[PDB]
Amino acid sequence: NIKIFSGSSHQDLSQKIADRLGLELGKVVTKKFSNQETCVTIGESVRGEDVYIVQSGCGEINDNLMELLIMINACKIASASRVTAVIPCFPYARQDKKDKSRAPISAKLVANMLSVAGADHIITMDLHASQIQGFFDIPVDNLYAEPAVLKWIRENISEWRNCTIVSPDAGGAKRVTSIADRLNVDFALIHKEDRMVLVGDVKDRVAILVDDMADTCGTICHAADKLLSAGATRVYAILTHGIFSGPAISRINNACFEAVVVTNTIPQEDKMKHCSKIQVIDISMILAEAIRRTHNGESVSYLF
Amino acid sequence: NIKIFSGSSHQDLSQKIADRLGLELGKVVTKKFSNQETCVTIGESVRGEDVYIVQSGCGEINDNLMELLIMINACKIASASRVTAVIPCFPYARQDKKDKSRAPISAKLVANMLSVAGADHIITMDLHASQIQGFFDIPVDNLYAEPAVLKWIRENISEWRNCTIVSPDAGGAKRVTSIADRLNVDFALIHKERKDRMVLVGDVKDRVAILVDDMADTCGTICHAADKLLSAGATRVYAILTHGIFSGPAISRINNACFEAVVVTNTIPQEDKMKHCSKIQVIDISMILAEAIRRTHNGESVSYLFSHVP
Amino acid sequence: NIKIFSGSSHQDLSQKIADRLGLELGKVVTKKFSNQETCVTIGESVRGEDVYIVQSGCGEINDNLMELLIMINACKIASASRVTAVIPCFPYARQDKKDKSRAPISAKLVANMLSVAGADHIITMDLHASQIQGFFDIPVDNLYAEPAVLKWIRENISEWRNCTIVSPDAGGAKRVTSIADRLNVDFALIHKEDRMVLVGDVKDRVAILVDDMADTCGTICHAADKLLSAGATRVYAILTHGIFSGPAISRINNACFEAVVVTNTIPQEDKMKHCSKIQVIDISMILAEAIRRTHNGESVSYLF
Amino acid sequence: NIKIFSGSSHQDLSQKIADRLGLELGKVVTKKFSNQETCVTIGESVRGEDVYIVQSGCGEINDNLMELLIMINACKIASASRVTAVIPCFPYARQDKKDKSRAPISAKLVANMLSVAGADHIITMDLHASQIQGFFDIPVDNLYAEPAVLKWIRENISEWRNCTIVSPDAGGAKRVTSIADRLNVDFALIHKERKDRMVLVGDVKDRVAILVDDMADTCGTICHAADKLLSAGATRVYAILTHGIFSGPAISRINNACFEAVVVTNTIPQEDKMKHCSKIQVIDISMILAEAIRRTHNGESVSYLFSHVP
Amino acid sequence: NIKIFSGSSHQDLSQKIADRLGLELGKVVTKKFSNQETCVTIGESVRGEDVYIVQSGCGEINDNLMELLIMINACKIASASRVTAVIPCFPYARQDKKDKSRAPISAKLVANMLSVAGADHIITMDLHASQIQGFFDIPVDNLYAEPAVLKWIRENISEWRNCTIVSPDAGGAKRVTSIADRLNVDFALIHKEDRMVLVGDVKDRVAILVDDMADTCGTICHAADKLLSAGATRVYAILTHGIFSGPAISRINNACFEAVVVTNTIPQEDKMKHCSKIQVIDISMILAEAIRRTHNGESVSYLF
Amino acid sequence: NIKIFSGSSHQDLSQKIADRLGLELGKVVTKKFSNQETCVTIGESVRGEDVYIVQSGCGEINDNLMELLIMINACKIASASRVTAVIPCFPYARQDKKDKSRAPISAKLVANMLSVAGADHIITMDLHASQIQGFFDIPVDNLYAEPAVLKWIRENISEWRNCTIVSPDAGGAKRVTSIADRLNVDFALIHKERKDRMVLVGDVKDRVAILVDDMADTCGTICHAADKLLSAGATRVYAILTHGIFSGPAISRINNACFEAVVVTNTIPQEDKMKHCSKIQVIDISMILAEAIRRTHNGESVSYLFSHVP
Repeated sequence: NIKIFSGSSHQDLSQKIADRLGLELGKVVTKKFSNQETCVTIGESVRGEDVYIVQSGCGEINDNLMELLIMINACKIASASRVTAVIPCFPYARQDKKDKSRAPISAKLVANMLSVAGADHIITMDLHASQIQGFFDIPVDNLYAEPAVLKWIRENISEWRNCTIVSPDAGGAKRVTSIADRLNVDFALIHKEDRMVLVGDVKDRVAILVDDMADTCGTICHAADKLLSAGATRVYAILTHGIFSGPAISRINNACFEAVVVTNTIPQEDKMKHCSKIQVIDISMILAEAIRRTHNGESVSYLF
Repeated sequence: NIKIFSGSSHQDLSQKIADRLGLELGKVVTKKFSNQETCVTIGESVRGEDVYIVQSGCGEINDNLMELLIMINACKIASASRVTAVIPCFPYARQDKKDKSRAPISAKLVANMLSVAGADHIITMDLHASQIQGFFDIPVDNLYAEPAVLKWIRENISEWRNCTIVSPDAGGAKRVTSIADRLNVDFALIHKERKDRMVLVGDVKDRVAILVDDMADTCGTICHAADKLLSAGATRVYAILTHGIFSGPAISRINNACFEAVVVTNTIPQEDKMKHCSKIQVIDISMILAEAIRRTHNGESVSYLFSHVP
Repeated sequence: NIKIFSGSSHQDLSQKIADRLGLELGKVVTKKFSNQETCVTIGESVRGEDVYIVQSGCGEINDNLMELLIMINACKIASASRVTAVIPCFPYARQDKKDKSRAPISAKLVANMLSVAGADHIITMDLHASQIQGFFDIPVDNLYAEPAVLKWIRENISEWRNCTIVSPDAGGAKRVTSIADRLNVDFALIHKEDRMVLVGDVKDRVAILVDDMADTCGTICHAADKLLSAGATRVYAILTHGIFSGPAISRINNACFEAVVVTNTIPQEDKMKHCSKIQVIDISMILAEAIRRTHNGESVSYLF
Repeated sequence: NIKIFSGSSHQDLSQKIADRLGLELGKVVTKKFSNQETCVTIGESVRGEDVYIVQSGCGEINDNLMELLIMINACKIASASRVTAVIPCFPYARQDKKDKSRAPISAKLVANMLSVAGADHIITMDLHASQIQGFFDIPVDNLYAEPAVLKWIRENISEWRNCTIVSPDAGGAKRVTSIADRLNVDFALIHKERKDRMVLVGDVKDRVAILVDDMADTCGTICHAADKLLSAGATRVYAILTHGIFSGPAISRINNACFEAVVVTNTIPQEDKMKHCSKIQVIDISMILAEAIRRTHNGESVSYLFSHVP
Repeated sequence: NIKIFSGSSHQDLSQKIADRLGLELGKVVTKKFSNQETCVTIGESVRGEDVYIVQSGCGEINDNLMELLIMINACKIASASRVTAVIPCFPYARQDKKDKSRAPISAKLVANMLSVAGADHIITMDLHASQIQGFFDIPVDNLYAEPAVLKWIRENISEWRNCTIVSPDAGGAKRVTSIADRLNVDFALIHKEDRMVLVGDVKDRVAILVDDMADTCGTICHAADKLLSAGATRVYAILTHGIFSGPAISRINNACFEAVVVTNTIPQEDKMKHCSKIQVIDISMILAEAIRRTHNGESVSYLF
Repeated sequence: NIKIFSGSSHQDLSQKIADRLGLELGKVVTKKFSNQETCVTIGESVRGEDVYIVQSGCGEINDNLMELLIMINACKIASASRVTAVIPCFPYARQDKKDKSRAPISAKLVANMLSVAGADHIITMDLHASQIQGFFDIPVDNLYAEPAVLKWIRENISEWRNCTIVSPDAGGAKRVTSIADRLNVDFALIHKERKDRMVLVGDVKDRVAILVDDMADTCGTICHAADKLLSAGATRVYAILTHGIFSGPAISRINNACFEAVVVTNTIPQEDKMKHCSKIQVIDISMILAEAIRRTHNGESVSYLFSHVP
């Protein structure tokens, strides 16, 4: 009944999921033509099957998005009973408002695209905005790394009981204040005027920077600077989604980060070799369980 | 080509918007039936016209919403060329997300109902979350009162060069900072750690502190923020809200609270609330709205109003 | 699998339904904020469940309609298998045509609204117009009170065998002539020119006024007048939907109605205390059975 | 900007409507293939034009319907600015409800097919049920022949001040009463209690009786109503129908029936049926239709025609 | 669970299907009113049933199309679980492109119509164009007569091993070259300049004309001429869909066709009496099996 | 009213189309983020304008597609009166059918994505299958390079009166014949019977042979067709393609192949490929595209361009 398919060569996360469910990933022929067009074809009958497509990681987002849409379609016109897009890291999630410009609302495009391509359900993790669930008309199950982060903090930061959870920017206030609350410790916040202002006490205490995403690590590196200048004992950076493109990896080592935690919503094995302070939290049991429960009609809200 | 209609009988804002465009409100026979059903009937041809329906400030939100939808539907099947909803205060806006709960995204529902009833355009003001623009597939012009607020501050708060722009919650951070940076002043941020206390970040000592939020309902939060701000060395406290809801004990909570003044736009009618509250000052947003309609209809840039008070 | 939720505090009808099916109504937190906004949240997992929301009665129709739409939505994005709106009394059912004006077709609005909010199916009773079923694209099961009315007439009106079933207005012709037929007795009809014209024989015989709805009872009171003037022995008024707002209750006692039957599609317990000629027909076994059969794939057309 | 096209070759009404607007029918190459498939091909640019397709009275309803849809689809993908269907007689209208049965709502289906094929507007006449306007989400201008009927009565029936306007069924009650009240005359109502008799309510004694229905198909009902009316003391009987279908034995049933006259609009072509039937008189509804198109295109009030024969 | 309904009186094909599945065709009342309107009503409860409507054959295509749409609708608002339109011969399939004119794309109209009327799935045979599957958003299972044709050719044409599969027009190139390939024999092609040009060798060998459709048989008759002129030993004509309207039947006998094969996607029993060279291939086991497999969640792609 | 925007920075075709209409390309801030996400931001009001977005020839199809969609979406919510996609070469066109496989109809998907992102019109050139026009419900103007190709042949191939127009595959038959008939010359057709040989039908002996296909990607097919054609007595071989893709070893395969010349339109930028390939000649299709936009906007017949090179 249930059938798990993967996206790009990124096959690690989808393989870890298929394991926890006692399945083999479905057979698919997936490639690019010489002239850049994505070519996919399902290697088995999916008729009347509850079908999961776990988004791929070969960096190239437009390539990954299209191959996702093509698989979702492939499956829909081949009479799969239901198709869930499993997108730990929601593409274009940061382009969710105009922001006073004549810019597009790209997350609403992507959302539309996933739906018209035929997705019946979405399973994602830590949406850059909670209102992105409102971009769809189909059910979205938005998972949190929150508990997996807390566990780690407690289990890895000796002084956590008197640490400060700091946000990279002004928009992150809500996310850090919740983590500050569950732990019962101080929060603070940074804001690029440039010059970086910090509000809240971080003197003589551990300072964990929490952000949902890192991309160039420009803001997150600087943030760590400023946190030293304001006399934080040590500075950690916890990012649910670790994208680390461009100069990121070298900017990280170069910074004072005691460590930089990520989830494996994005493949990290390559960047680890080039960065020793990186550590991963496995999110495959969280996605596997959300798949098993989405299938069975059992609750998912627990995992939250 | 242009035609403006009001909802209900809270017609002040409607009529001011119409005055400023040189127009009379369109004729509407609108009443509530014995069983609470709303009735509407366009007292005039709207065939091939560019129609605007302005959302009423009566108070009863579900009544008010049904009426808006009904007039939209009324005009569409009457062959209006285009129907715009002018909803200065967006209903169910504070309901834009699931919040770890098994709860509706009421705003996306309302978004949806506005769409199917036949709206082509929306013109709203200071959406509780910008992301609500993504709840539609039609265009949305989301206006800001920021410019007006800045103008109000500059011209009424002597110390505005040395003040502190404050968020009464964690969600409102970008909004304050954005004003802070423009006036080239400091910002502070109040977080409440529920049961049942509030924590302040950012220096407010010996400064004037201005509470800025997008909307104030019962005013339980802001009153407690006026106290915490004073406790932390604030010379005095201002509260500026774009949407003046002031339901339940709000008016009481305000007359008691240590606010120097509470300012609100007229996105929701205040005239009555003022009579019981001498702290309340009112920014007139009909010049913003009218101009937005005027531009919408002509094909002129509305973006001009995002930073520049007409 | 099946789950019944209620609307407003009106909890009597939905409780009667849940009983006949051997269920407890689902847990929900339903209220109004100080500033009039409806706030609902489902108190249990509805994932993969056939979900019934029985419309509420706290008079205020826009309040009741919205809380209905919000529950239908709540349920849809929480991955309920199917959501049926159970609306004995269809809101705005009288606003189903323009009627030569620039008026809205409100029943088509509401219909659209129920569908976009996510209803998969509608179970209703005595639609003010049969063509309101054509306002949807989803299945509608429209139930009749017809048989429950006939039974009552026969069982309560000694002279029924030679009575006359009269209509309040010209539009009711079809509904009364069917009831006149099943019983094999005379029909007649009234029409406000005002002055009220009556066509058809009512001299020396019982005269039962049948209408689908009563609101102020202005037309129905007058109708009874005229029926006396034309020498009806006694005058009954049978209304499937008893709304009785405004002066209705006092207009009723004040009138010669031997009695005024209603169904309990609307709560009547409060108006009964203020009106002794009122009697109710319980429609909960009809709605309960339509729910059980809609669930099971068994026929509903019988109940008709 | 305006362009009018006809369906099939029943082009009288089409051509009269075009004459009255000062236009020639657009060029259409329309034929039926060997296997019964319909072909259409717009013999001219319609790019950015305000197109009207008038529904043909050929007779074969499914043929006729497909053709209408095809021309609509043909014009839409050809970038017509707007496509209006002018369907004087709405197909499958008598199929607007389920009627306690497991039957289709064919009218809502047709409604749906008209929509997806790309119609933006409908202009129809005397919908069997007004509620069919709720089968669309696009605008519908539903025209009445009432005004014309009133005008026909006044000027041809000497006793119209003392007559009785009759419904041949229970469904047609509002329609008669509405005419009754306007002419300030009495109304009667015939109900048939199937097997197999008819029952009359309302005095018709020593009065002229006018049967008014929206459409007459085989005329089995109306003929039996002419007899029952005469039986109940009617001086004489008129039958007025907005849609003259007259299929099967209708023409026979009519020449035999005790009608003084049978009147019908030309919403469906009668010229041929007339030759075999000298009782048939024909109200010309092309001035109504043309005016409705003319207003539609200009942005003028169509409602003017609901009570006032142009 | 499964329920098969038929279209017009054409009841042979649908009866053959219902047999192979061990079912009786569903009860339906289907007629035309005196004024040409199609009147249908389902004679049984279809609630929660997987419903198949096998398109009818009473020649009149607009009549057949509408009665199809009406049945699909009837079923949808009566709460059938799923409705599959079974359309061996897709109506208006030749009107699938503009072709440089301001002509409609009728196959896209019909496709839209089937979908809005409520079809969830389509089972068809030899679509005039494969891209007609792209006219829908619902699954389409397009079956081939290809294998049934090959079998017949091999089993009926002694010299087939050295025969030539010829196409009537230039557009048929793809269809004939595939049949030429599976058999490993020559193909050729004809094209009306009129004067008919033939490309490819047909001298001294059997020449089978393959087309998806025949209508007047004007092109197919002429084609056979030309094939004689170019010295084909014998000429067969294989048409998946045999419509044969107008002068066709007389044009066929009058031509040199050794024989003219068809499928029974259209009723042929009447034209056989008037044409002895006609032979039919039964496609009912192919449609019956596609129905049984579409129901069961078992593969259909095999049949291909 | 009219406004033209380019995608990416492959702005030659865009700029030529704009030059020919007397317009400057609209202002666009378009860049790729660090994580490969595309950004777009319309540097100017498009409110109530008739906008055209021209598809870029960068190369990376999924990048290019996302960008197009994004600009479409960007303009729609910015209240553009109408948004047209001008996609000289339609992405995923060769993916229009299932081909007996469990494969996507990528073209119908792309069709769908173009629709939901908010396109009102498409203007494309030589769709791989005409049937792709049926993947939309909006209008599509599908242009032909046939006229230009005919004009190129007539004026560069001396023997064009005696030549043979060839299809490199079975699918391309109608396309060649259509050119064959117009020039009143013969046609031939190459079929490949995969593993691994090609079979020719139609006399090419002692004639000039012109390979005509709609697109050429790696050129593996056409090179092998140049050889087979020469083998079968062709004086010499021309290859004409409307869409010059030339990826992978194409440029190599071409310099080696016995083509007298390879011709392509500039639907995809060739300037760079030319420098490495002296066989490549380039038909300029911006006069066709501009004219198509010019007509689209005015309401003039585009069909004029289907047979007549402006």
